[PDB]
Amino acid sequence: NYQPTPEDRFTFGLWTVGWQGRDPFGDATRRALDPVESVRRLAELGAHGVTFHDDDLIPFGSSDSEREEHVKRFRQALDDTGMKVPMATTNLFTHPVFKDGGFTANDRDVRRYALRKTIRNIDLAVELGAETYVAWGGREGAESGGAKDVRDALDRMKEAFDLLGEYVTSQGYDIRFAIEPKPNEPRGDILLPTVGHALAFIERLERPELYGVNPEVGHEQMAGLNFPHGIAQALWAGKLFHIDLNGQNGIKYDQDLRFGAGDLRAAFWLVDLLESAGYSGPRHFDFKPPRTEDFDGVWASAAGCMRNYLILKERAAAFRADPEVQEALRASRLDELARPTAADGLQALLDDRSAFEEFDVDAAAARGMAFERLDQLAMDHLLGAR
Amino acid sequence: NYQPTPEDRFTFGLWTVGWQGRDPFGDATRRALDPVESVRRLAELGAHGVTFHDDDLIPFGSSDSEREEHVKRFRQALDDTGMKVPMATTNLFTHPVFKDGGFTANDRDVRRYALRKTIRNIDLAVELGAETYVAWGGREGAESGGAKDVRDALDRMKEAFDLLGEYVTSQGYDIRFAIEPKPNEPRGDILLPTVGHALAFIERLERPELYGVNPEVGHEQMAGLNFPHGIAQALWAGKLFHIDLNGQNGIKYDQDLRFGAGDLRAAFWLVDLLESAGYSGPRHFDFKPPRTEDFDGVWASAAGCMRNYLILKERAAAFRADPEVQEALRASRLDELARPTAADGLQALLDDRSAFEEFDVDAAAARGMAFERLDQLAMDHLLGAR
Amino acid sequence: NYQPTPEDRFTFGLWTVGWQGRDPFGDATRRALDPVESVRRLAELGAHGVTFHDDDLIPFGSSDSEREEHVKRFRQALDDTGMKVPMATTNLFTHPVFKDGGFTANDRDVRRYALRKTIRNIDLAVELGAETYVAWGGREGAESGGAKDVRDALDRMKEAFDLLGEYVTSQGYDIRFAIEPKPNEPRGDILLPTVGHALAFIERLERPELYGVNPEVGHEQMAGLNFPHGIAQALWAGKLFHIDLNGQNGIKYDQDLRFGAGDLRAAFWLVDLLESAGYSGPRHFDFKPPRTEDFDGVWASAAGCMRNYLILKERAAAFRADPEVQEALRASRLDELARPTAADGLQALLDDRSAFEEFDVDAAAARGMAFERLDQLAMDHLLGAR
Amino acid sequence: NYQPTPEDRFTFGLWTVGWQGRDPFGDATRRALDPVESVRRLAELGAHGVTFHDDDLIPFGSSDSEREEHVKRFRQALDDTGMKVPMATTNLFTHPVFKDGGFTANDRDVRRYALRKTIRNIDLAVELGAETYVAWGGREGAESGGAKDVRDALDRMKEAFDLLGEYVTSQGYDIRFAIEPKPNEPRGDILLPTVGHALAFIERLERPELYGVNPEVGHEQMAGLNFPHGIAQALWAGKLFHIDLNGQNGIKYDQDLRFGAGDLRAAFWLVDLLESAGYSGPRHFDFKPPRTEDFDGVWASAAGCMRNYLILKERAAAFRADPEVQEALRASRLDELARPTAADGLQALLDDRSAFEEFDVDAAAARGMAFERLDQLAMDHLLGAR
Ligand SMILES: [Mg+2]
Ligand SMILES: [Mg+2]
Ligand SMILES: [Mg+2]
Ligand SMILES: [Mg+2]
Ligand SMILES: [Mg+2]
Ligand SMILES: [Mg+2]
Ligand SMILES: [Mg+2]
Ligand SMILES: [Mg+2]
Repeated sequence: NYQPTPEDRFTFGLWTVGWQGRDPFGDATRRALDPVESVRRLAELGAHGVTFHDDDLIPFGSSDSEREEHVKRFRQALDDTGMKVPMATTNLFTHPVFKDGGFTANDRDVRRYALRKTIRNIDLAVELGAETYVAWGGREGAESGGAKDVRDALDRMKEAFDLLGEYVTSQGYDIRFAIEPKPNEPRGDILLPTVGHALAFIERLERPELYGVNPEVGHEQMAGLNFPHGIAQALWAGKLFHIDLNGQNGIKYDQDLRFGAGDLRAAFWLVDLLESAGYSGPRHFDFKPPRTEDFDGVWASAAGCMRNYLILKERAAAFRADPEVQEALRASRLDELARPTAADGLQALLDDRSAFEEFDVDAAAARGMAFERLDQLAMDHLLGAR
Repeated sequence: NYQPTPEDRFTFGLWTVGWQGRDPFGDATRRALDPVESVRRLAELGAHGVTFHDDDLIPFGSSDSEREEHVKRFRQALDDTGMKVPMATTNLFTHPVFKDGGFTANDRDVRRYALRKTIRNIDLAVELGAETYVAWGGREGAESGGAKDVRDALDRMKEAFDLLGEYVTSQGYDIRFAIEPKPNEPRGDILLPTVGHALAFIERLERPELYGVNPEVGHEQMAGLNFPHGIAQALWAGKLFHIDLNGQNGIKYDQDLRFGAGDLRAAFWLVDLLESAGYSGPRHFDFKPPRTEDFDGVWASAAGCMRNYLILKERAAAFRADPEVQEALRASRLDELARPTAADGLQALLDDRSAFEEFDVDAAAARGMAFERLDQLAMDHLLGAR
Repeated sequence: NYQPTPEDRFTFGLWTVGWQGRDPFGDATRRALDPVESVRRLAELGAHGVTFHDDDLIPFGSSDSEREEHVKRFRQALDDTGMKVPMATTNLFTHPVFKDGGFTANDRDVRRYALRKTIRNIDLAVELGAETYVAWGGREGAESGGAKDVRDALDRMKEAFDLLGEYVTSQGYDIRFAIEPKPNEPRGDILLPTVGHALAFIERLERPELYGVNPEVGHEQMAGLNFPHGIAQALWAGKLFHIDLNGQNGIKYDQDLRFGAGDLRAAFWLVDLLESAGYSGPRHFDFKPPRTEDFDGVWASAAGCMRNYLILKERAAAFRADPEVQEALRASRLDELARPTAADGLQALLDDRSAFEEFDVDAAAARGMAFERLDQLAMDHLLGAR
Repeated sequence: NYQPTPEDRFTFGLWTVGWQGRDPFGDATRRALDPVESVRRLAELGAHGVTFHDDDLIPFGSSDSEREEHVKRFRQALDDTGMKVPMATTNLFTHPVFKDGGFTANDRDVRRYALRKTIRNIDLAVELGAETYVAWGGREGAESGGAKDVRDALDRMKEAFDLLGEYVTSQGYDIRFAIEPKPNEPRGDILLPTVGHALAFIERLERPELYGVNPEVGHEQMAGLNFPHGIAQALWAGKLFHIDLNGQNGIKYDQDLRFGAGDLRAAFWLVDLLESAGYSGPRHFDFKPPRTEDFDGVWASAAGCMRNYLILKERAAAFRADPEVQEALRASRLDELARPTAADGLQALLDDRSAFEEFDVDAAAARGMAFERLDQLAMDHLLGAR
C-alpha cells in the first residue's frame, strides 16, 4: 500500500513540517517544533533524511555553547533513527539585514556578511554528512527598476559563487552547490527566475562543474512553465543535483502544497521523467502543511507527499511497460525523435533530394501524430482505468 | 517631436504591418500587402529597414522564376528607399508539415526538410545583407507529456543548430544566429521557453560564439517575467544579438501590441537599459496592428512604435543625467552594488572581523534603501512631472 | 469500461470535432467535415447530441435554397442516429464586420445586424429542438482604453439581451439564454470576463429569469480562477443553464484540450459538484482535437472527453459514499458548514455570551481542520489507490 | 506641483504606512507605529483621512479601559489635524481562530464570533464618523476541494451579511457595506474572487441596497483582469461604494505597491474613469511601503500615491478636453456606442431591411476603427509628449 521506506530517499526540510503557519495576513497556528521531534516523526513515516537552513537548526545569534548543544541533540536524533542529512542551506532571507539581498545586496558589507554566514554553515553541513549545499537567493532582486542594476548584481552573484567554490576546493570538500531559481516572492522579481536562467548563469562561473540546480515544482509553475520540461533541460545539461517537490495551483503566491497536490498530471510526468532518467538524488519535499492543520495534520500531509510519489511511480512505470503504450509510442514516432536527424553529415543532407527537392510535404503533413490516443492511454494508466 | 530617422535603426518585419488580421476566431480584416509597398511606407515613416521570413518574401512553393522576380522587386524597393535588411528568418511554423515542429519534429524526414528550408533562406539572407538570422521554434514542444521526450528533442535541436553553424562556417558567411524563446503559443509548451533556457542551451552548442538570443518583450511577459531583467542577463552573457519590441498586457495569448503599449514602465526600463548598455543592434518591432484597424491604422500603429521608443529614450536619459537622481542612486547604494564584494580575496574575507564577528547586523538592517524616493523620481521623469 | 451512451447527455459542437486546426501561426491541418458525418461519428461514440453556431450549419451568405438543403440533410442525420440538438448559438465573431463586437460594436448598424443575425438563428434553433441559446460575446471588449466606454457598452449589451428576451416571449418560445463569459482572446479584454460578471449583469436585465450562464472550464482557468467554485456560485444563483467542458493548462491562450486534460483535479471536483448538485443539463464539450491529429485522432480525442467524465464520476461517487470519507467530512466540520450560523436570530446572537464574552478563541484556534487527511482520501479515490 | 490637499479625499489605512514589513519569508524591518503619529504624518502630507481594522486601532484582547484610552488618543489626533475616518473594517484574518474563515468558517462557533466581532466594530466605526464599512473575507475559501462546500459557504456568507444589514437597520445607522473581492492569498482560492462575483452575490442579499463593492486595483490584476473595466461594471451597477488604490505587477502574490506603480496605463484609465463618472467617495490607498524602506521611505511612498493620482488626473482631463482627441473619439464612433441600438423597438428592427436584408456587411467591415491613433493620442497625453 505505497509505504515509503528509507531506500526511497525521501527527505524533508526542518522548516517544512516545522512551519508554524505565519503568512502575510496571519499569525502562527502551530507551535514551533524541536528538530529532534521532527527527525523522529519523519523517520516513523519512512523518511530517509532531513535538511536544514543554518537558522532552523541553530537559532540565529546563538552562543558557541548553545550551538554545540543544538548540534549534539540533532546528531543524537540522527543516530537514534538512522536518518541522514543529504543537503543543507543558508537562511539569507529572514533577517531584516537581508532586505535587499544577501550576495547581491546593494550594501557591500551585507554581501560580505552573507558570504561569511554561508561559509560557516558549509562547514557544518559537511560535518553532518551533506552532499549538496543549496542556495536560494530569495531576496536577490527588486520591486522597482532603478533599485537594482541587474548586470552589476550578476557580477556580484558570480563573485559570491566563485568565492564559495574557491572555499570548498581549499578545504578539500566533496560537497557541490545547487542554485534554486524562483521567479518572484518575496521580491517583486527575483534574479535567476527560472531553471533556464540558473543553468545559463552557472556556465559563466569559474568552476561550473561544482554547481547545478535545485528546481522546485511550484517555482517554475509560478511562471506558468512546464516543470517536467525544465527538469528535462536540467538533466540534459547534467545539472540536476537536487530537487524540491511540492504542489502549486497555477500562477499565484507560492503555495507549497504537499507533493501530488496542485498539478497532478505534471506530478505524474515529473515522476515518469525522474525514474526513467535514473535520477539518484534525494526526493526532497519543500512544502508547508496548510495552516488549517494541527500537529496530526502536519504528519498526514508529510505522509501524503511520499504516498503520492509512490503511486505516481507505479503508474508511470506501468505506462512505460505496457506493450499497447509501446506500440502507441512507435505510432507517434517517439522512436524517430531519438534518432539523429543527419548522422550522414551536412554535405549528405545538402545532396539528399528526399530532404527537399523530392520531399512530399503534403504526404508528411497528412500523417497524424496520434498524440491524443497516447495521452488517453497515459490518463487511463494514471487513473487505474485500463 | 520624436521624429524617427534611419539613424535610429528602427526595423519591422514584413509580417507585422502585413498582418491580415486572422486570429483563432476571426477571418482576415485587411488585404495582403505587397512587400514593395511596405518597404516604401515604412521608409516614409523613418524606418531603417525590414526583415522577413522566407515565405513572407517568396510565396511558399514558388518556382525559381517566380522567386527571382519577387527578390528582384524587393531589391528594387530597397534601392529606391535606402532601406536595409539586417535580419531574416525561416517560417518553420505555418505549413501543416510543421505541426509537431521543424528541428524537433518527431518525424525525421520533417527535421531534415526544416534544415534544408532554413539553409536555402540563409543564402538569400546573406545576399540581401542580413547580419543576423533568427530562429523562432514556435512549433517545438507539446500539448501532452508522452508526445515529446524533451531530452531527445534537445539532442535534435542541438544537432540542427550545430549543422547550421557548420554550414555558415563552410560558406565563409559572417551572419550569426539569434534564438528566440517563447513560453507557449502555438504549442501548449514551447521548448526553450525563456531567455534563460535559450542562453543555457547555446552553451552546449559546438560553436557557442555563433549564437545569441532574440528576446521578444511580450514573450517573456507571457511567463510573467521581467523583460528588462532578462535583457540584462542576455547582455551580461554577451548574447543580445537582436531584439523584438512590442507590447503585452500580462499573462495571456501573445498580443503583439505596438511598442510602448502593454507594460509602459517595463518599456521605460528596457529603453533605459538598451541605451545605457550601448546596444547597437536593430530596434526591431515584431508587432501586429490590431485587426480593428484599416490600412491607415496600420501605419499609425507602426509610427507609434518608433515614437514611443524615442519618448522613452529621452525620459530615461533625463533620469540618468539628473543630479538629483544621481544623488538618489548614491543614497540607494547603486554605486556600491557595482564595486566588488571581496577584491581582497577569500582569505582576507575569512579573516575580516568586520564581515562577521564584529558586523553590526542591526545597524545595517536599519538603513533604509531609499528605493521609493528613487522610483518616484523615475516616475516623475517618465511622466514629465519634474 | 466507462462506455458512454446517449443517457449520459454528452454533446459536442459541430465546430469542435470539425476544427480544421488553424491557429494564429498555422494553416489548417484537417479538411472540413460535413456536419452529417460528424453527427454519425459522434453517435457511434455514444454521444447524445450536437450543437451549432448558425454559420457552422449553414455557410455564411447561403441562399434560401442552400439553407433549406443544409438543414434538410442535418435533420436527416439527426433522424438517422437519434441525436438531439439541445443548444445552438450565433457566430458573432468570425466575420470581419464583428471586429469591434456584435452587440457592443461601436458602429450602431453592426449592433443592429448582430441582433438580426441572432434572431434568425433563434428561430432555427427552436425548429431543431434546442432548449438553450448560448451567447459568447468573444468580440465584445477592447485592446486599448479609449476604444470602449464600458458603461456605454454594458448599456448596449443590456439593450440587446432585453430585445432578445422580448423576441422569444413574443413568439411563445420556451428557449432560455446562457451567457458565456471569457476573460480575453480574441479581444485584449472581453466584457463579462468571468462567471461572476455575467451573473451580475443578468440581474440588471428586464427579465432575468430568461438568462443564465454557460461557463467554460478553460475560460475561468484563463483568469486563474477555480472553475468548480464558479460553478458552485452559478448553481447557488440558480443560473447553471448549460456548461462547456474542456481542459486548460493554466494562464495562457485558450487551449480547448479534451475534458480531463489540463487540470485533472479540478475536473474531478467539477464532476463531483455537478453530480452531487443534480445538474440535469447537457454535458457539452467545447474542445479542439489538437492540430497534430488526423481524422482518427479527432474521434479518439472526442471519445476521451466522455471517458474521462465517466471515470471521474465513478471516483467522485465512491469518495462521497465511502464511510471513511463520511467520517473525515464530519471531522472537518463540513456538516457544521451546512447548518445556519444564527437561526436563533440577531438579538439572540447579541445576547449569547458563548459567541463573544465567553468564547474560548484559543481552544477554537487549536482545533485542526483535518483537511489534509480528507484531501488525501480524495486523492486516493481519484487514483484508485484506496 | 501636484500637491494634495484634504479636498482631494485621499485616505490611508493605518495598516498601510504602519506595515512593519513581515512577509512569508521575512521578519519585520520597521517598528510599529502609534496610530496617533500616522494620523499626524499623513495630515502633513495632505491626506484627508484614515481608516482602520478594529485590531489596528485597539490591540486584540484589550480591556475596556485600554480600549477607551486608545480611542481617546486617536480622537484627539483626528481633532488635532482635521483628519476624518470615512471607512472602517474588521480583522477577520490574522488571529489563528480565523484560519478557515470568519463568516464561512466550517466551525459554527467561529462564524458566530466573527459576527459579534464585526458588530462591535460597526458601533465604533459609526462613533468615529465612518460612512462605509468594508468586509474583506480573506480567509473565506480553501486550499483543497473537499474542505469547503461553496454553496453551503455562500449560504453562510449571505446569512452573515443579512444579519449585519438587520443590525445596522435596527440601530438606525446610515453606514453602508462594501464587500472587497480578492481571488486568492491567503487562501488558495478565496470566495467572491472578483468584482463580478461580489456584485452577483449582493443581488441575493435581503436588502441589496445596503451593500456595494470595495474593489482593489491589485486584486483584480491578480486574476489578470482589467481593473478599469471592473470598476466600470461596478459603476454601471451603482455599487462603487469605496475603492482601494495600489499597484501590482501582474499575476503573482499581492504586492500592494504604491498607486501608480505596477500597471501605469491601467492607473491612467482608472483615474480617467473615476473622474469622468464623478465618483465622490474616498480615494483610499491600501498599499505597503516596501520592506526595503525606512521611516522616511514610508512617507515618501505614501506621498507618491497621492502625487501619481494627481498627475494622472491632470493628463486624463487634458486628453478628454483636447479637441483633437474629441475628433478622434468621433472617428472611432465612441459617440455611436453611447446611442441606443434600437430605440425604434423590436418590431421596427425586425422590419428594417437596412439591418439585415440590405446591410452591406463588407462596407461596414472595411471601416477601420481608428483605435491606434486614438490610443497614441492617449499615450502622448499621459507622457506629456503632445
Ligand atoms: Mg516554495
Ligand atoms: Mg525550495
Ligand atoms: Mg509575438
Ligand atoms: Mg518575434
Ligand atoms: Mg474555449
Ligand atoms: Mg465555449
Ligand atoms: Mg492588497
Ligand atoms: Mg484592500
